[PDB]
Amino acid sequence: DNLYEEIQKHAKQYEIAPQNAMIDKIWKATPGYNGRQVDMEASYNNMKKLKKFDQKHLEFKEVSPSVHLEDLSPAPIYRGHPNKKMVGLTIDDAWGNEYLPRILEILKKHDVKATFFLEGRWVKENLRFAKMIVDANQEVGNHSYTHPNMKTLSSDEIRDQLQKTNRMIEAATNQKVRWFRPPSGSFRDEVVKIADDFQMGTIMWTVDTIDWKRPEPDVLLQRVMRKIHPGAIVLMHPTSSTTEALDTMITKLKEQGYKVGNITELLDEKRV
Repeated sequence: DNLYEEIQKHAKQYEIAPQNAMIDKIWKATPGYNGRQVDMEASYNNMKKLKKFDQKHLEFKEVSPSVHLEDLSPAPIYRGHPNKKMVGLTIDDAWGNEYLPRILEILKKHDVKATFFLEGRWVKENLRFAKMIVDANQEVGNHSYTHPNMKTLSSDEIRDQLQKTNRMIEAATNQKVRWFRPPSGSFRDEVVKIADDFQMGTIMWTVDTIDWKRPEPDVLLQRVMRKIHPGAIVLMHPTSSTTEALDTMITKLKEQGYKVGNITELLDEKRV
């Protein structure tokens, strides 16, 4: 059997079916994830010179799922797909400007993006720091205007909180707001549905650093590595604990085999 036949014989072993988006009973709205099939031409070209089959040199064509995140009814997203070897980094930003430049340097050093959920009043009062985030090519989301408990707010107040914040973000950053996150994780269905009326998904998380309690950096780091999993969304703030731990955290996440990125990248159906 020549090399081409050897690659053919291994094709089904490396095939993966696409996985559909769905609303999990516990984790709620979950994106789909592409499958893959062996690309015969690219794989052969990768193994031609050494004349031997090596699964590390396989290349693939991707296969899209049939049900997508945007097909689902309005529902919060806690996680990326549980088979996608990627973690999403998120930072809720309404204070702590003194750590923002260093956090952006750490992200640049690792060539990773994070989603910064911005409070509307913070943006209004700190336009130059909001621009600093987007000039670093980071993406921004909506974290309400004044950080209320949105579960107990009237429908009117929810709508006003979301709309005021989008108007403020879009003027400071010139980017479209795709993602909203409720302050303190407090919400009800009406919050998710109103956010959907503004073309925003609602983004919760699966791993909370609890960095606002000022944990020792190695305690924060060990908490994250213990709880992390494929598709995890990590919640941080601009704090000394996060700033002192973030560099090693990203290194250790990559050493574990995880891609690291922002929410848009995490929820993408493309394979890692």
